[PDB]
Amino acid sequence: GAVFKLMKSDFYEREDMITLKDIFGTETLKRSILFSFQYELDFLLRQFHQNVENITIVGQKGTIMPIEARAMDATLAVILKKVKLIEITMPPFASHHTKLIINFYDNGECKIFLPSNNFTSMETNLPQQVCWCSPLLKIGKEGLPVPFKRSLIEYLNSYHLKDIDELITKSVEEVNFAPLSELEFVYSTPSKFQSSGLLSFYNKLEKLSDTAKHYLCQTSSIGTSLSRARDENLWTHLMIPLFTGIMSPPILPTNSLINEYSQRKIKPYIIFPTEQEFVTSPLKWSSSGWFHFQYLQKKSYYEMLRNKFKVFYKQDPAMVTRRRGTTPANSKFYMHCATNSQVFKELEWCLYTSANLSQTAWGTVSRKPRNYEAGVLYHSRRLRKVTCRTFTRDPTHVAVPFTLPVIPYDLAEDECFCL
Repeated sequence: GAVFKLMKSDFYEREDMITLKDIFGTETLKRSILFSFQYELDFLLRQFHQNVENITIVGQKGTIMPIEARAMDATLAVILKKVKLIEITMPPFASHHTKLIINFYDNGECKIFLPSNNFTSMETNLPQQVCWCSPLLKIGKEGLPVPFKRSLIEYLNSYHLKDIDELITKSVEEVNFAPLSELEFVYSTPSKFQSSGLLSFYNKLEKLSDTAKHYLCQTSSIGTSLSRARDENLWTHLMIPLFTGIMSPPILPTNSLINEYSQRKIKPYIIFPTEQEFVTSPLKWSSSGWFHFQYLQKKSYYEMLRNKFKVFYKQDPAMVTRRRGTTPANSKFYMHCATNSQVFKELEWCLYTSANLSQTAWGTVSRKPRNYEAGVLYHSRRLRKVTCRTFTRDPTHVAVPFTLPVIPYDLAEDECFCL
């Protein structure tokens, strides 16, 4: 089946888990198609076996670091010749944020990964990272259309590039996606012709169709207010109101929402590292550069989230491993759990994605995303409940690198880490 793994780090695992070497190092690998936000080529290319025939790399212009002559050697020179580069030029303040790997093997087998790390050394090793691994797929004719496959193809088409159409999309077409018939592929694209992001994910949740209602986000970037005049958070003021039916598409005052949350027993959660969690990380502030929440200029927005919604959660310090401590994770997850401690072990749905909690990644009801983003959605009604566990205790549908349970910020002491 599909499986979530925790990425091994050179620092945290000194002498299940995955590495880039287990993904790219296998002698039966014929071809990889890579999508990422940054590529350190001498680090990535060292991961591959000498048997590989083609490496196709889709990335944003300026984010593909060439190897300097002084770093070249005999091995890399050979592998470098097998790289085909597809460079996307993006508008300002937009990102090719998707991370995706499509491998093709000798037998005609295909495997897909969503890693949470970009292909650089520091990113692979410092913050915690995960990797979603698809089941094994086979080149073969297919019968029934598989939603995951179909949304993957829309996503590729939305780049509108000849090289993607010919070099990637046609090879993906040949793959039978039946082993993935339960899952959905959810994405953002800046393409104006293809809907995507929040609006599309909302419609898809509506279509897939008393209790306490838990909506948890784990994200390495928290965007600023949706409006300049008022304090409006994407999770608490737009996403959660939409998913619960508090608002329909044709934004409420804060006080109305707080009351609606009491009354409907909606419990919002954002997992984001405190200031103090770096103290108890084994590389201390080494992983902190990846955690973006810039709230000092608009302090009331933060206060609102921290004190009125009480939205912030942190790791359970008593459950983390010694070797990883409270090192925060650069994965992104969005999940919903209905109850009526054990919260989040059985889910209504869970999205694992490259998308951060920002308007540029998601869009809004009326704005389109600016980024490319991709992820995989597990929905109860598509399977009977989605099962989830924490890697800190290490067979469930999902595994997450934060503790379960997560613990509310202590309002007397904890502050979101502010870079």
